[PDB]
Amino acid sequence: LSNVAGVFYILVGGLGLAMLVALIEFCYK
Amino acid sequence: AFLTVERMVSPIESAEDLSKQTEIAYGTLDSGSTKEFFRRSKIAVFDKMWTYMRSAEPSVFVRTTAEGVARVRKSKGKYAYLLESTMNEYIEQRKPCDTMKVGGNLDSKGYGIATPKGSSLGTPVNLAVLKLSEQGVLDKLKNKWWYDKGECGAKDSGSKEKTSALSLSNVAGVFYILVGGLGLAMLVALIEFCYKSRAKTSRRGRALLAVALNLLALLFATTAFLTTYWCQGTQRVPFQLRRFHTGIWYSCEEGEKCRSFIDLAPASEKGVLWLSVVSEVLYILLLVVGFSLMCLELLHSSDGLKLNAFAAVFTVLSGLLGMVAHMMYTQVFQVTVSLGPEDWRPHSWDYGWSFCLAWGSFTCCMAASVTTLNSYTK
Amino acid sequence: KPGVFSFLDPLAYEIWMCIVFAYIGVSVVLFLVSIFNSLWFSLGAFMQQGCDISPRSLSGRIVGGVWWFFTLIIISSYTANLAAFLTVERMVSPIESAEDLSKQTEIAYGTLDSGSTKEFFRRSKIAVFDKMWTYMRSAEPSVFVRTTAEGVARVRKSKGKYAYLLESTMNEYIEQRKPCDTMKVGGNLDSKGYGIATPKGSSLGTPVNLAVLKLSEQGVLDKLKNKWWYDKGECGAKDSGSKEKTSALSLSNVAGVFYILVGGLGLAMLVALIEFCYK
Amino acid sequence: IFNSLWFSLGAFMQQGCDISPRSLSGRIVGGVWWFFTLIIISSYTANLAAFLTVERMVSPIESAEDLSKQTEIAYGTLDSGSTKEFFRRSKIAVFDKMWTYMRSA
Amino acid sequence: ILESPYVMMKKNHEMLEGNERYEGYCVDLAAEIAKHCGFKYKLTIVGDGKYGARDADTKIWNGMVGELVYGKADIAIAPLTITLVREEVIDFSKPFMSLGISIMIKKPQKS
Ligand SMILES: C[C@H]1CC[C@]2(OC1)O[C@H]1[C@H](O)[C@@H]3[C@H]4CC[C@@H]5C[C@H](O[C@H]6O[C@@H](CO)[C@H](O[C@H]7O[C@@H](CO)[C@H](O)[C@@H](O[C@H]8OC[C@H](O)[C@@H](O)[C@@H]8O)[C@@H]7O[C@H]7O[C@@H](CO)[C@H](O)[C@@H](O[C@H]8O[C@@H](CO)[C@H](O)[C@@H](O)[C@@H]8O)[C@@H]7O)[C@@H](O)[C@@H]6O)[C@@H](O)C[C@@]5(C)[C@@H]4CC[C@@]3(C)[C@@H]1[C@@H]2C
Ligand SMILES: O=c1[nH]c2cc(C(F)(F)F)c(N3CCOCC3)cc2n(CP(=O)(O)O)c1=O
Ligand SMILES: O=c1[nH]c2cc(C(F)(F)F)c(N3CCOCC3)cc2n(CP(=O)(O)O)c1=O
Ligand SMILES: O=c1[nH]c2cc(C(F)(F)F)c(N3CCOCC3)cc2n(CP(=O)(O)O)c1=O
Repeated sequence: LSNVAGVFYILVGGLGLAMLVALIEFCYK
Repeated sequence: AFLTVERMVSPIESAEDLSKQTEIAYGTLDSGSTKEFFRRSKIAVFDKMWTYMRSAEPSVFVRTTAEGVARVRKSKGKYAYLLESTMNEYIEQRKPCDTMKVGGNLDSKGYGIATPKGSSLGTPVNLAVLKLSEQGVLDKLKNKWWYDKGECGAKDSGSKEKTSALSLSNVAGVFYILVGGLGLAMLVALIEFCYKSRAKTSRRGRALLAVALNLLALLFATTAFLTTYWCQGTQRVPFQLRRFHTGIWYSCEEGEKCRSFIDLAPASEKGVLWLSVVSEVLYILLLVVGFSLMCLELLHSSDGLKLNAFAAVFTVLSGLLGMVAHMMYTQVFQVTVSLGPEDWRPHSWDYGWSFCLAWGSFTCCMAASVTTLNSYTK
Repeated sequence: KPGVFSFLDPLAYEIWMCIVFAYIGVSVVLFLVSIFNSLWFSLGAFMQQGCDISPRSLSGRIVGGVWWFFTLIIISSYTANLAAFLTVERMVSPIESAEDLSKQTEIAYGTLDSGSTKEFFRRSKIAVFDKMWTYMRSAEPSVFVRTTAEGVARVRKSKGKYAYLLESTMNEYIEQRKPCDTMKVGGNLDSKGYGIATPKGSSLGTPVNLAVLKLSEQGVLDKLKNKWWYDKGECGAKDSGSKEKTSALSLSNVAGVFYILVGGLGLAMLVALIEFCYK
Repeated sequence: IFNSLWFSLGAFMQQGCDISPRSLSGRIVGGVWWFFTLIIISSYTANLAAFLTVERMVSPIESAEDLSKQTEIAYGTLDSGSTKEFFRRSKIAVFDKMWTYMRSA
Repeated sequence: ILESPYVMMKKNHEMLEGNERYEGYCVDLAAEIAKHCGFKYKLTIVGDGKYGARDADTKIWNGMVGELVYGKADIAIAPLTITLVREEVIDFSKPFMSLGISIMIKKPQKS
């Protein structure tokens, strides 16, 4: 499961990086 | 990797394999010429087998022949046994027939008719052996007393298919979720034929349920915050029996006793555990932030959905850090088993009972979310 | 030589039928959304090629999802079983016992044209050995060879579809001799023994008979059997058993899918021309 | 002829195409070649899996007992010298089998 | 010696008498030697249950060999392994059944 676990941090880290994008584009509108 | 190694493994045939492998044990009777044969033999294969069997702990030497029959049957193939081939024919014929004879003979021995020395009968009896062996009447009686007396087949030994392909039964556990998904869907179609047919309590009563599911999501969060016992930790030595009932943090052992044993080795795994506590607390704190903004909706039930849109952010960010936290502990709990948990390893290794519960806390965080964005449509 | 039926190895023949049986059971459900159309929309959910009818969020979304989930399992499992056949490659022998020779008729079998072995089948009363002798007396062309080395070459030249019956200790030794393209299968058909003979009434006869029971007891005979069959054997068995490290794909394996490729085309050309007359 | 050349690339391996010959003979033509191409590629995967595994399954030999075990890689000494004399003289069964091979080489 | 399938007891051995009470592979062989050599026969089970080993202390053969050497028995039709030290006191015939040590393992399971 540690083999998959290295893809979890790019899974969750891609989500939290996207939440920065959605909130600023609410201010770019 | 499964089907190859499954087909890479050959069944052993010769006894040179037993000098080559060590996983399947093998023995003889505890007294007899067969045990004496390996004790006497100078061939290096037979000598190595005797070197193994004199060093075999626990003892491969059985006391009766039927004990050697059952010890093969009970060990499930990882114990072999060495016996006389004609008897090995007959016991393979006797039910349950779960044993079998493999390979050729290790040596040559012969049963022969004996007379007292100097008897007059000795010479025509010796001629009678060369008469009956010539005519195959002995082999006819061998067909009689091993195969007309044999319970499992006479030719049915050759009915076991050798190296055939993947079974249909391998694909049968997915049939019940195939057909079961169909019959569950037929319930959905017939009731939605009546939901098209029977037709502020819509957006409010579903939003209050989203608050109500978060309340259960809080309680199962506190439930696995102290697990009653995470695993039935079994070290049942036939020493004596051991039953650890270790929670999520306190490692209780059980007559009744309980200890902490929190924060084991190693240090890199400790920083994972220090990070594990962070994802536990951020799970519960962002619930409380989600409770407070929904209590503003209760003041709005006495902005609005704009703060409920902000409340739906942190409740998802709660449960995802719980999905971190559920993977922080069990990977570590898998890591601690890889350490050999110092004296408290489980052999009934099985997650218990609040970890299935705090699973449902996450889906209550998300079932609250799917209906509070349903009220966001208005 | 592979071919048509041999492409179908990694998935069993019962599984070939049941994958098509449960296939048509799914397509009747999507007909209630919009039996006649969804038979091809079940081919839209067969492996790939995402179909155009989308039962958006009702029960057909579940029916359209599970069979789609079901089929992505198999093609992984078919690939994994295929990699098992393409890597392990245990060439199994067709036959073991002589009862198979009473059961099959494709691989011929014979003895020497004169000897006790031919006499044995001529004399035997066991129905398996009698049927083999019934075959060999009716074997045209004659399976009976004139020399033993003729029986060696006739097995070698017929390429496995001719067997031969000979003495097991000699069958050990010839299998050791190169080209080593023959092998011994199965156990003995009977019990025969080589034994030291003396003239009758000789004084040497008794301690020589005791000498046999001494050397067989000590395994020096078996040590010389290891000497004169395996220290003299040219093809060392496990040294020759571990020799295959070969490579890339055949073409007869793919060729079995060509006949269902072209045969599906010519069957479709019948359908198009008659539907030009159904219009 | 003009459009379906790329819609044959829509049925090449993946990328389900937009023209759907719904339930006529083109559904059969669109299905069989699509069925034909998934064969080639699954077998291409299993062949390459048979390559890289056996390539990594092969260990380089380190002991001379491997030379008594294998026969594909030959091995010899100088035609005269104590080293050739050593295998000629040795009583260890591994070294004796190597000399048995080299005198039969 | 009572060994399956060489010498066995009947289910109705009380309903039978003498040689009829016994059955097995060596029992049918005992009929064939009588058909060959022309004699009446008495199948007797060995008392101690031994195959006829030699003592190392008294150097007295027990078992069937002790019944054969000491005049107690007339002949043996039994699974008796032909060894060197057994021929030193009695006379075997030619072997009717070659055998050797074999490997009994479990059969591959159908699970
Ligand atoms: C509680 C127990 C514990 C142990 C114990 O203490 C208490 O110690 C034991 C000890 O061990 C005792 C044994 C010692 C050894 C004894 C041996 C004896 O037999 C001996 O003598 C013959 C029988 O008396 C045997 O052979 C006879 O039977 C056939 C065996 O196959 C022969 O073939 C036949 O010879 C021929 O006879 C004539 C015809 O041609 C045919 O019928 C036959 O082919 C023989 O029958 C007799 O044959 C006559 C001609 O040979 C003689 O009468 C004599 O043969 C020779 O006998 C010689 C003996 O000295 C003698 O010198 C010589 O002149 C004789 O010609 C023999 O009787 C022969 O094989 C053997 O040697 C046996 O019956 C009894 C015996 C086992 C004893 C029984 C009791 C014990 C076990 C004692 C007892 C358990
Ligand atoms: O002459 C001999 N004949 C034997 C014949 C048989 C049987 F198979 F029943 F016929 C057996 N059995 C097989 C396993 O042990 C229990 C019974 C043992 C025999 N032994 C003992 P050994 O000293 O272990 O060889 C002999 O000596
Ligand atoms: O006593 C006998 N001993 C025998 C020994 C052997 C050998 F194996 F070579 F030792 C052979 N061969 C079998 C292999 O091919 C060459 C000859 C025949 C023998 N025969 C003839 P049979 O009448 O056919 O049995 C005997 O009679
Ligand atoms: O005392 C000895 N010292 C040796 C030293 C060497 C060198 F390596 F060059 F130092 C060599 N070589 C290696 C191969 O052969 C050509 C030169 C041979 C030697 N030999 C001959 P051997 O009989 O084959 O052992 C001796 O006898």
